[PDB]
Amino acid sequence: PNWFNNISTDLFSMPGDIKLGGLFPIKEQSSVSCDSLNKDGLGRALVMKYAVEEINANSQLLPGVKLGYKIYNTCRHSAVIVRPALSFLTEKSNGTLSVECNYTDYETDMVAVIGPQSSEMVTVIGKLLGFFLMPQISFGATSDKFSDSLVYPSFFRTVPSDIRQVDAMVQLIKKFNWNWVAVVGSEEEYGQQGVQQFSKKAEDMGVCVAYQGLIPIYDDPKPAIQTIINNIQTTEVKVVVVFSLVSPAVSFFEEVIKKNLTGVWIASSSWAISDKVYSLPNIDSIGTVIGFIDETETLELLSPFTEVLFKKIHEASPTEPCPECWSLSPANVSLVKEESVQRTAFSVYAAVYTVAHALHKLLECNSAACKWSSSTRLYPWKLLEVLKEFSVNISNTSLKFDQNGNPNIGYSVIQRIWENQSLSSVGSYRSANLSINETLFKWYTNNSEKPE
Amino acid sequence: TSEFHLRGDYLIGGLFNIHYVAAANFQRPQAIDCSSKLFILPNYRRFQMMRFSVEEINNSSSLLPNVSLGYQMFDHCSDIHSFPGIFKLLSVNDLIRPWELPNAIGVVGPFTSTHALSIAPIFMTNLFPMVSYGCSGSVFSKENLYPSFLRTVHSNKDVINAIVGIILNFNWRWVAFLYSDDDFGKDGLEQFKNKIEDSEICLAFYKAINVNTDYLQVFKQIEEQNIKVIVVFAPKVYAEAVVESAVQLNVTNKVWIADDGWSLNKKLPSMNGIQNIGTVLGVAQPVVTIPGFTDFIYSAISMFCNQKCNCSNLSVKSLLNADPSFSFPVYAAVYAIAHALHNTLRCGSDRCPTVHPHMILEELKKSNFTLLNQTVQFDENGDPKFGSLSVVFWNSSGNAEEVGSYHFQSLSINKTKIKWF
Amino acid sequence: DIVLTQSPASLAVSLGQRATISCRASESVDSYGNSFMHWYQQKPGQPPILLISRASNLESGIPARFSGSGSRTDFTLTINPVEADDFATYYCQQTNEDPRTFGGGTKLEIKRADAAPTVSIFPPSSEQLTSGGASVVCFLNNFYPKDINVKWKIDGSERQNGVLNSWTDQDSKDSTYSMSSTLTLTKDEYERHNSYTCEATHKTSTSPIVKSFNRN
Amino acid sequence: EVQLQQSGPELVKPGASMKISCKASGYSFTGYSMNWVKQSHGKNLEWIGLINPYNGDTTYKQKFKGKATLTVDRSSSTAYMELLRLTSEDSAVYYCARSGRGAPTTTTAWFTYWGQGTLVTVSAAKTTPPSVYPLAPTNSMVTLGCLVKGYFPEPVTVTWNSGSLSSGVHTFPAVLQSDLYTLSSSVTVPSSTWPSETVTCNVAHPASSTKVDKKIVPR
Ligand SMILES: *[C@@H]1O[C@H](CO)[C@@H](O)[C@H](O)[C@H]1NC(C)=O
Ligand SMILES: *[C@@H]1O[C@H](CO)[C@@H](O)[C@H](O)[C@H]1NC(C)=O
Ligand SMILES: *[C@@H]1O[C@H](CO)[C@@H](O)[C@H](O)[C@H]1NC(C)=O
Ligand SMILES: *[C@@H]1O[C@H](CO)[C@@H](O)[C@H](O)[C@H]1NC(C)=O
Ligand SMILES: *[C@@H]1O[C@H](CO)[C@@H](O)[C@H](O)[C@H]1NC(C)=O
Ligand SMILES: *[C@@H]1O[C@H](CO)[C@@H](O)[C@H](O)[C@H]1NC(C)=O
Ligand SMILES: *[C@@H]1O[C@H](CO)[C@@H](O)[C@H](O)[C@H]1NC(C)=O
Ligand SMILES: *[C@@H]1O[C@H](CO)[C@@H](O)[C@H](O)[C@H]1NC(C)=O
Ligand SMILES: *[C@@H]1O[C@H](CO)[C@@H](O)[C@H](O)[C@H]1NC(C)=O
Ligand SMILES: *[C@@H]1O[C@H](CO)[C@@H](O)[C@H](O)[C@H]1NC(C)=O
Ligand SMILES: *[C@@H]1O[C@H](CO)[C@@H](O)[C@H](O)[C@H]1NC(C)=O
Ligand SMILES: *[C@@H]1O[C@H](CO)[C@@H](O)[C@H](O)[C@H]1NC(C)=O
Ligand SMILES: *[C@@H]1O[C@H](CO)[C@@H](O)[C@H](O)[C@H]1NC(C)=O
Ligand SMILES: *[C@@H]1O[C@H](CO)[C@@H](O)[C@H](O)[C@H]1NC(C)=O
Ligand SMILES: NC(=[NH2+])NCCC[C@H](N)C(=O)O
Ligand SMILES: NC(=[NH2+])NCCC[C@H](N)C(=O)O
Ligand SMILES: [Cl-]
Ligand code: NA
Ligand code: NA
Repeated sequence: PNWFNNISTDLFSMPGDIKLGGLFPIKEQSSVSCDSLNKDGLGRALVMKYAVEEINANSQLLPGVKLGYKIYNTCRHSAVIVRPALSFLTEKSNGTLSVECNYTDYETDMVAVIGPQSSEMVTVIGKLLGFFLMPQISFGATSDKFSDSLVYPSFFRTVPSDIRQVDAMVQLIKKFNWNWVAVVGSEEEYGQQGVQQFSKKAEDMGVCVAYQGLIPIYDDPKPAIQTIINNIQTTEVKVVVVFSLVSPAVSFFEEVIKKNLTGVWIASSSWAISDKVYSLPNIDSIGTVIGFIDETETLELLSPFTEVLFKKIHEASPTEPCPECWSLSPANVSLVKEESVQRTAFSVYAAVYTVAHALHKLLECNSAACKWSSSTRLYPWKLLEVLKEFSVNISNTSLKFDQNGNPNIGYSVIQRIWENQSLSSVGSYRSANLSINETLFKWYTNNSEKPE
Repeated sequence: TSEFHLRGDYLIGGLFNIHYVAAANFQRPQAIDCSSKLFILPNYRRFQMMRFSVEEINNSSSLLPNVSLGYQMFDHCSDIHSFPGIFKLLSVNDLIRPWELPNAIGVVGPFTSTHALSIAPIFMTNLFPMVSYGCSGSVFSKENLYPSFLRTVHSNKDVINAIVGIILNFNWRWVAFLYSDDDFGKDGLEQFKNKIEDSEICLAFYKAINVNTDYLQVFKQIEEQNIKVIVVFAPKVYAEAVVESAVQLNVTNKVWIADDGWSLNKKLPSMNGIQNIGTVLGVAQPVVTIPGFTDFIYSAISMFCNQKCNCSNLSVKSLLNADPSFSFPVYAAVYAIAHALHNTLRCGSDRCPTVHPHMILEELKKSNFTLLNQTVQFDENGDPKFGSLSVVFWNSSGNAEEVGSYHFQSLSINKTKIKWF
Repeated sequence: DIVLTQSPASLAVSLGQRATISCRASESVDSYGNSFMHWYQQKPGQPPILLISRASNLESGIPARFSGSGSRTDFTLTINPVEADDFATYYCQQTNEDPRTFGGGTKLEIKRADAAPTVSIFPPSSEQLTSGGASVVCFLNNFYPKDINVKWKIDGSERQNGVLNSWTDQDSKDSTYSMSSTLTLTKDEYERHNSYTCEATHKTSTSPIVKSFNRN
Repeated sequence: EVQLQQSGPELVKPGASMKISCKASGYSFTGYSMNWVKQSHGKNLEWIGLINPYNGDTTYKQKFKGKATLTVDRSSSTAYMELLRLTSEDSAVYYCARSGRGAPTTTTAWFTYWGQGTLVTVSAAKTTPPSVYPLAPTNSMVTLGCLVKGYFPEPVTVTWNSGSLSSGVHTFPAVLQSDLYTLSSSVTVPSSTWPSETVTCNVAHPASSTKVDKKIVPR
């Protein structure tokens, strides 16, 4: 809290001796135009800023060596994100990518990659980065496709695999004696994968899926959405699992509210705590929403950091990823203090520290000196060798990465409470044991009892 | 003078997997020696088809007059390790500059949906045209996702429909769907499900399969669940795995439906005991004659990584009799790109007067020309408006006898021709 | 061709009790690890509704008071408890081999307490009289069981020619039957006599329920 | 909803031909066998055959070969069944029925959806409209009738007070005797509501285009 007034104003690009590449969805589309600010993704980007600043301010974690980074907008779009991904692979010295068959002696500009947020984006840069054996940690991408080290050789993850979240969802559903549900998802890797994962896991556990459905992320989602809701009505299902990205889910419930439909709603991490969903006029009418989020710590110092930083940024500007960002200010601390950000912020934090600590181990550092100088060359494939099944205590969390690149992070089962406009704690999911307290569940129904 | 290289005024890329190797952990950031791996005779043949198409066009004063076509070709047995040759085609003086006239103007290939999903995003970024001769993943019809992508084989949706046509033309309604444990096989599973949901066809069993699948137990379940129809949606390697294991385990009296990736397979029909597992049906690419390919091959049988075949002492007639599927798709691929360049230079057919690969893309989309009396065009997605499927039956002479046909906008089957085991 | 023989042909079961209908096939209808014997309910004037497929798989929307069992050549449908609208013909069906064949059917009646009919009689309308015809209608409404005897009487004399009868199907609410007895005469014949009697005898009573009118 | 809609009842001469239709909606027409079923009066179900609407393959029970022809029209999602050289034996109800999902063969398939049915009446007798007579008559309840006499062929529909009088209504099955049917319906209402509130017999005979209303008035 006193290293707080030395932190640089540089928001997306920070000079250092070893560099991390950052990939965040900072501005998306409402050639290729990226119009709209993602406030949650700007926030996660802020967490990596905070984490790096704090690591460097720690005099004994990478002693004598300054952590640096380049953060880039992904726009959740192929053409936008491959450009900075390729930029991570340019040689440190020459700022170019040479065409070659053996990159073992090749010194890249970044030693590791933090991000991207979305499983769609990982399928765009995963194998490229994987070929280079460049460590990439996702603070966000949950799809089980990335759990194969043979297909994604340098993939790591601070949040759990969705194979487990759907296990969490189906165990809950079994617990509540519901055998007739529907599954909805967004039409892209995340929702597509979850719907299949849920469907397969549902009937393995004897839950007859009455209907499945995908919501377009390109063109008009609304007509696909009515067919979805008609199938929901005609199957006469009370429980609908919405395994979907945030933007289409808003389009979805917009129409769900429109038909005064109710029932129980199962929420996936991606929208379970989105203000965009819950601020929908009359979303409280839709009934009961039960959710799943990654069980995370609360970064106690995030919000203060941001506040000194945002003052400093207001102080620094006017000067020349986020066009309008260096006009931000202490009023803008809403960004990191959003519940969406606060409860996922730890993922970004652990990603950066996980790399940070690995590097410490790579350079054989104790608390005063690192085996390092200006002639030290770092190849990503050496860092990867260290990160393999890496164990590390970050803050209060004991973090074990399995050989798939998956973490030992489970879930917290939550419920949406409308009259308060809040979320309560109704249980947990750690390992494959779902532990919920039936009594703590509130049931938005005619007589407040549970459906069925 | 390597087979993989050939200089020219404009370069077209060529992505092939001539060798095969199962995925394996690797500790270093470097290419794979594919040359010491398992040779694929049918892939090398398609490989040669590209070389023949370029030579044939080079022989022509009609198409690209006094403009030579060159190529950089690759054998990428692993999709993970293909990026050096990728970087080659997209580089300007063997440098990649991520923020900004490349070595090549377009690329033919790749063969595999898995190869495609791995590299295509890097190509799409600058509307660098890829024309696949093989990738059938239906995700590639979404043009916003893959803007400079086109192909000369149909989507999995179409082939899956034909397969379902075959199933419906008969009386069995329980089916096993065995599919390769990759994106191709998976997409096929999705499309198959999508197609039969509102149907008398009941998917009674399915399983992703690989070369190390416990085929013994896959087949006990199938039996105990009394399934007679076994659709196998898989490419050569995986197909031979299934079928070869089917013979070693007295699997008998089944109806096997093949897709066009193994219905004209050549190892399996001549295999000892194949006739004991029941009857083999399938959709096949109808054999298209490519005048002059035979002479070409006799002439050919006669560095940078993944550009070495290691395949001398190769029999010229093995090559020629290898499964000929995907021939015309390669053929039409090269010709497609050549025609697109011919029109971007605005050549007449006597002579030709700076080509950016996206300029190739717009003419590629507008493609409209005849080839072996076929019309070659694409829809606004990049999918081909040409090609058909024949329905074949494996008979007693080791031949895929043609017993019917499918046309993508209009099935017919002569059932007497099928002799059931 | 497989013959299905159902038993019993007819059956009456009180409300809330158990109905056991059986079906016997000439040959086995097993194949593919299943028994292709199905159960259908046909209500009067309606299409058959599929209750149970493959010997024992209950179909959507059909209450669990319907169930079945059996294999090879012996199959049973059970209805427990029986409810007021379950009167119908129940058919079994095999689809094991071509051609499909149906059992001759079992008719389930709802058994209830015996009830005597309410008996009304109607002289011809003046409208029919002009046509040259004359029907004397008798309604025998809401009785049980179905076995009833009607007799017409024109001046003490019993009349058998010209009598047409018709029963309704069992009633969905009160489980009774009704019947109509129409004696059609010529107007000349009808105006030839004076006293018309419709007399119904039923196990409910010793004595017949007689209903009469004088044409004058 | 899946629906199977059939043609209305037909009156057809001996030795003539007729074609029954089954408009299918609410599913993919070509994905399931359409089956046909004959039921005589003397209730027995009999399988005529099926057709595969994907290729038009047909399968028949032997006694209907050369007597029934199943066709389909994919552009209207209709199944057809033509009956030939009709005799009084073909006088029956016919059902179209769709096969279900779950069977291992098209042959083993069972019947989940049914048409409402098509009555076929094979006769040389000519269409006749009904005569509708009123059956008017001291208890709490009073019974009123309505005789529907001398029509051909089946069916007739009988309602009371435009359907408002449902409870206490018996409409009896027609009896045939001389190529004319006779139906009678009764209605039982309270003694006070009549003749205060008019009670009207509604009789409709489509085949002859007859819609007669009769009020029942006291004698
Ligand atoms: C930290 O900032 C303080 C004053 O805020 C200054 O004295 C000091 O030089 C800074 N420490 C550094 C740059 O290490
Ligand atoms: C930068 O350095 C590497 C070797 O250190 C070389 O391969 C590459 O071509 C250089 N970049 C240039 C020359 O632009
Ligand atoms: C790749 O380069 C490394 C480091 O120089 C070297 O040790 C190794 O031999 C090379 N691998 C090859 C040529 O396959
Ligand atoms: C910062 O806050 C102001 C108003 O408080 C707002 O206009 C501006 O858009 C904010 N910037 C963000 C949210 O990035
Ligand atoms: C984490 O904490 C545990 C318990 O305090 C300790 O035993 C272990 O050494 C730590 N692991 C690390 C620092 O990797
Ligand atoms: C939200 O309502 C819950 C009851 O579920 C309560 O426990 C919690 O304290 C409330 N939070 C508020 C009012 O901020
Ligand atoms: C479950 O919830 C109720 C809430 O009042 C509480 O009484 C009880 O202690 C809880 N049971 C547990 C945690 O086992
Ligand atoms: C060619 O491949 C074989 C294995 O198939 C290997 O033994 C041989 O050394 C290879 N020749 C080369 C790489 O020159
Ligand atoms: C092209 O022309 C040469 C003669 O220069 C001929 O030998 C060869 O067969 C031709 N190749 C083709 C048409 O592929
Ligand atoms: C033909 O092409 C050559 C290069 O291959 C060029 O030098 C020459 O000018 C051209 N000849 C013509 C157009 O007559
Ligand atoms: C193969 O044959 C053995 C007996 O010879 C039999 O027990 C087994 O079931 C057969 N396997 C099949 C049909 O898959
Ligand atoms: C394609 O080209 C032929 C002649 O090249 C022409 O007849 C045909 O109409 C064209 N089709 C189009 C432009 O769609
Ligand atoms: C098998 O098919 C081939 C190709 O159509 C045909 O020429 C040959 O006669 C067939 N052999 C048989 C039927 O044994
Ligand atoms: C159908 O098959 C038979 C038997 O092979 C053959 O003789 C006949 O030509 C075929 N019918 C056609 C092609 O119309
Ligand atoms: N909180 C969120 N909106 N998360 C969305 C990004 C991560 C998402 N689970 C994916 O795989 O794409
Ligand atoms: N391993 C394979 N996928 N081989 C077959 C390549 C061609 C196949 N149609 C595909 O799209 O993938
Ligand atoms: Cl992202
Ligand atoms: Na030329
Ligand atoms: Na495209």
